[PDB]
Amino acid sequence: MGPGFDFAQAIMKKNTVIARTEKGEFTMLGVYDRVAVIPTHASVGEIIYINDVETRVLDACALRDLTDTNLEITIVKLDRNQKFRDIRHFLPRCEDDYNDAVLSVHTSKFPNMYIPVGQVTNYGFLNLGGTPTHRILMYNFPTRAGQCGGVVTTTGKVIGIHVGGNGAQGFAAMLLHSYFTD
Ligand SMILES: CCS(=O)(=O)N1CCC(C(=O)O)CC1
Repeated sequence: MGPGFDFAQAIMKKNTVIARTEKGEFTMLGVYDRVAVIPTHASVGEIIYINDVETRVLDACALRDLTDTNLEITIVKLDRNQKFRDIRHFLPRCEDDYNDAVLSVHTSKFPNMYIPVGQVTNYGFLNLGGTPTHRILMYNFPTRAGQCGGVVTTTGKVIGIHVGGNGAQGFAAMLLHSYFTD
């Protein structure tokens, strides 16, 4: 509808796949080469389905901060025959607050879904499903089951992936440039 939705669509159309684990179907963001991200509660194993194709997992790392606190991000390297467009230059370098974000989802249940979530707070600590979690972003939208893995963008920046909600607020794990150096 406007330039926020423009940037979100550009990310969805080239840098997302549908990931399926034994815990469900997730929006999955491809970042560069064969490297993608998914919420850690997806419980990625040795095999994952990517757009309904059986795919070997070459590596999966559940990220934690240097206090050994959950970040709710798993970085997955896929045995895929095709690379992602490199979008690492759209990742923030530091923790921050944002205005006018969009949450974008693409699954069998919710194809081509875009939600203007408005202002995003650097919330920090969250007890997420009983697990102490850091680097949480919060937005005042009543997000629902089916949206985990959704991509949070502003114009020009990919800032997080949706990991949970409390019925009135939604929560995303931050993406930082430093997670994807090589
Ligand atoms: C109003 C422009 S924008 O922020 O939506 N956007 C800039 C270039 C983006 C890209 O390189 O993919 C997609 C479009």
